[PDB]
Amino acid sequence: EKVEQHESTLSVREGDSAVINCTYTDTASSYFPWYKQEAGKGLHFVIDIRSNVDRKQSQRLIVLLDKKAKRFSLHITATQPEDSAIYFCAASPNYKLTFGKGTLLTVTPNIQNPDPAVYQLRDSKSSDKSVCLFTDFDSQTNVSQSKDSDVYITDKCVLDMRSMDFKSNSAVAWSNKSDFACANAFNNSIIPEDTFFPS
Amino acid sequence: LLEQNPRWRLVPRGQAVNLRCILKNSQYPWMSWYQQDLQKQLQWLFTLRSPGDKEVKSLPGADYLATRVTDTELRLQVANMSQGRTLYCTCSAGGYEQYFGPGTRLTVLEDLKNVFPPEVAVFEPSEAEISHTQKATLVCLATGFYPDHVELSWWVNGKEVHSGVCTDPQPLKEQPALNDSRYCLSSRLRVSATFWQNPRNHFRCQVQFYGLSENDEWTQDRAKPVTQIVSAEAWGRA
Repeated sequence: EKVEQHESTLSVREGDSAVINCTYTDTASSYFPWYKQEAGKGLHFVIDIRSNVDRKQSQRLIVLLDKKAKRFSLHITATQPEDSAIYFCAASPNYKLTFGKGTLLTVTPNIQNPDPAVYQLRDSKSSDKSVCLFTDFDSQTNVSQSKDSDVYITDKCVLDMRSMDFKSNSAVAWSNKSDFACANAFNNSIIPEDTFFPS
Repeated sequence: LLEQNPRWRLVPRGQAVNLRCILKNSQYPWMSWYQQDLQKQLQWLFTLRSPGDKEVKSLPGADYLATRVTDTELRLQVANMSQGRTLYCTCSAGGYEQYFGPGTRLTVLEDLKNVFPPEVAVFEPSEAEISHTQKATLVCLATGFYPDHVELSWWVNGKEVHSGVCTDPQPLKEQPALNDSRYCLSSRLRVSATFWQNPRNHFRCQVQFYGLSENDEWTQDRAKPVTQIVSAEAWGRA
């Protein structure tokens, strides 16, 4: 038995729909569960389907099974960023689970009022050292990790100020060098044109 | 439901390691081991029902001996680890649904010589950002640590906060070329500018590092890079 999981990485905008597609080889297989793994955490059960049934729905989740074609799929309506995780499909007849390689699902949040900006931040004791912070940018902006191995750049990351109901993207950069300041930091990344660069 | 100890472990080449999994509810007597490799692929190892059952099995690259000692305890010995991995204990009733425990993470090092704890620094909100957005972002930088076993958290006036926080999901390598490169991780806490501007408000990022124990030998002049917390702080300014 091998279980194939077709999509490896899956990036989708908040609110839109997603699918993951799996196939299995061993016709004895009759139980097909799905598990998710939020980064740096354990595996949590999501939903399952058995051999009697073709379609099962639970809240925003739907699973399909076609036994004849030996394929099955997870459908997520109205993705939220909380859905971001690695999803795994599995199959079971030896009553063990055979697992697919996983699909990384990223749900990028919809930034209501973009305000792209690159700010400089000082050490609380002291000063320089300092760090450059790219923030408030739109989800469709992509941050690239620089072509100079002596300057460090984080990937984008989403935070949620739960009240007042506000989400924001952020990336951090820093070096130890002469020739590095915030004006030049995210050169190498597209970056909007209206990015605020203060003094 | 299911406890596994330890939750983490350092393993130099040569050392074996023992893992325990205690079942906390007798309705799910069927207990199993699954490995999850560094590429995230899960693979079943064993399922042991009765006390006294033991089995052996070899995968690339780790060798496993598993033993169901009691009706509620399952043990696993892991030896000859080339590549690191994570080990999940599962339990089940009639084998159908499988509940996965919290897992034990194993990292493998050639040398103990290259373990280091993190240095931690907090960077205070830009004034520009406070004027422009009426919001304040603290950044926390944990640098120079190895292996990548840190848990970063933010503490505001002595209580832990989750709102406003985002930590990098992946640490980045300081010298990406090297095989045993020390790591670095950033995190951000974002608050209202009014809250940052109260100087009675105290901020700390805390980095739990996981490193050597009493049982690990240590030969070098610098301090033994033991399991420890490293913190950094900042105060509100008006």
